[PDB]
Amino acid sequence: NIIKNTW
Amino acid sequence: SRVMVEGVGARVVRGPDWKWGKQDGGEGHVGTVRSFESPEEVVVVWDNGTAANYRCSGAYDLRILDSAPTGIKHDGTMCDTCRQQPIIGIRWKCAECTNYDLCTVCYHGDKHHLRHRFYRITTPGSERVLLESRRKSKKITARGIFAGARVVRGVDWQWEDQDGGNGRRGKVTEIQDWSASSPHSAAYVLWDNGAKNLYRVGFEGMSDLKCVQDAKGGSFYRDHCPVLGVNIDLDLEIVQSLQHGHGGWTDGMFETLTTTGTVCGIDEDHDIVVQYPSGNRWTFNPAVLTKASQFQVGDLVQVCYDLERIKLLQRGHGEWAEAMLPTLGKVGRVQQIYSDSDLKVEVCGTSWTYNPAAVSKV
Ligand SMILES: [Zn+2]
Ligand SMILES: [Zn+2]
Repeated sequence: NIIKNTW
Repeated sequence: SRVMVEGVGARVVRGPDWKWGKQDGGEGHVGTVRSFESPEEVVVVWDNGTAANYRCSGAYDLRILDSAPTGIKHDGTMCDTCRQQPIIGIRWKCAECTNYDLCTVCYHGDKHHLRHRFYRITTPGSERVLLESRRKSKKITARGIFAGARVVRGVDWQWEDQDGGNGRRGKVTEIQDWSASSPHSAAYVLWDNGAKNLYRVGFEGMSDLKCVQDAKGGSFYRDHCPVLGVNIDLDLEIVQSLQHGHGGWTDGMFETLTTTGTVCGIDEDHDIVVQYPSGNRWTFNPAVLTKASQFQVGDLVQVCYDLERIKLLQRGHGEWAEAMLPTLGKVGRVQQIYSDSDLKVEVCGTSWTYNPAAVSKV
């Protein structure tokens, strides 16, 4: 489960 | 000048600026620092299997639970309890004693005096940071890949079919050092098919395993961790010399020196039997153990009605609030027994945290 966050 | 150590392999939990729901699996759940995208951004592979990116500058999504797997060490120091030399990982220096230091295991394991305030010295280059006493600070349980955890192969798996195939399960029996220079960085697994082996859980930022059932990995003082970017209170030797004919010593029992056990047995051999969250039962001399605690979940207790004493008791443990006044003399239920032996008691509908001496069993 690869998640990619952005901020 | 001081600079950030891009410590790949650091064992981390969520930080103060966390806003990513339950990606980590909840507060206290542990993950591995895989790599750094930049000095601002870091990628973590949580024990539950989810890999994600996080902030480590300005905002801090992560706290460091154990840096020892990175191999960072403080040459010229020694933990005065477990005699680890050099101290590997975070250095903890008692501010109130002359020349006294603990390693992370011993510090979070409530060694030395809990009312003595420590300096945190995260890296050799760090300036020492004075902390609140452990006794007045919040303690929570680590969860993830620890002894007893049910696991499958992780992303960095490179060990062919030792697990009997992808998705096949096994049990973590023990956390070990992958190498002498990288402690607490491996997990020994007994697979469901009878196969068994050691795997990377932090070493060089590698994640060879994934939790399907996380296990408890002991308690830590959350707010004392730096941002990224049945009990035994005697010396190992005093414990060893006391076990001469009351259980004896095997190194596999080292956990006992920093873990709360549940007294589930007494025995005919003039001795005691204790189980631990590892799943391990072990036998002991009476003098080696101290109670902690004398309550169980479900126990009905009456709150102390001496205000002076309950104020003393609650302040001493950093849990006093005037709002607690109506609870004096009231009967309530022990909901949970925290790792610092304080009690979550349900009373007047609400729940409060009590010094165990501030209540009496009904
Ligand atoms: Zn130590
Ligand atoms: Zn001290």
